[PDB]
Amino acid sequence: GVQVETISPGDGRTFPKRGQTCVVHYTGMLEDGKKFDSSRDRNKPFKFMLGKQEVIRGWEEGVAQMSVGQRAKLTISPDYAYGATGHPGIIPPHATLVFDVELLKLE
Amino acid sequence: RPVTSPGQHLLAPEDVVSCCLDLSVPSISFRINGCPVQGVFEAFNLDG
Amino acid sequence: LLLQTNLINYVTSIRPNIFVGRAEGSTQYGKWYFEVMVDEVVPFLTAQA
Repeated sequence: GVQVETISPGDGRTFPKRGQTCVVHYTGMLEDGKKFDSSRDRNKPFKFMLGKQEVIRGWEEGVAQMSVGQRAKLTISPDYAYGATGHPGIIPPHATLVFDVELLKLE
Repeated sequence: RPVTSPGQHLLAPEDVVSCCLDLSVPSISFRINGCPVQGVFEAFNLDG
Repeated sequence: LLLQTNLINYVTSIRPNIFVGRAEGSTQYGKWYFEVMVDEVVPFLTAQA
């Protein structure tokens, strides 16, 4: 399950569409609060296309609900996330994921 | 601990936070831009 | 097990010189009110919010 809570509002009209590239800044934490990823440390926005399946199910659906300029917290269950096998070294098995995502623009 | 207010958002410009302290209860309450914050601290220590 | 490292911002606290409390026989009023108005906030000046 994807669970979205607005940290800061966006425009409220412009929402991602399939085949539309989404540009985000994100910070990733496990449910316990440990951080495993952040685009800001790399100082480079992360770009992904919708419906393509580059990113996990949770990102797809959650960013689908967001708006341009919107900042949100996304809680993703393992089944939408990497799940039982996990991401070796980075993410343990059966890990709920917390993400802080700012949807900068659509291109 | 998440707390519910109208128009929830992290503190932004042009935002006014009203803080009220009642030492009798004791209780601490908040209002955001004139709107109640649906959460309160209470039953805390009064040693200082 | 292993020690963890990350970059964090410094944080500072500022107070007025108002001190209120409650004690038996105190000459001091219990209920108090103040406000804080935000003028300018940069969400991400660094990677950390």
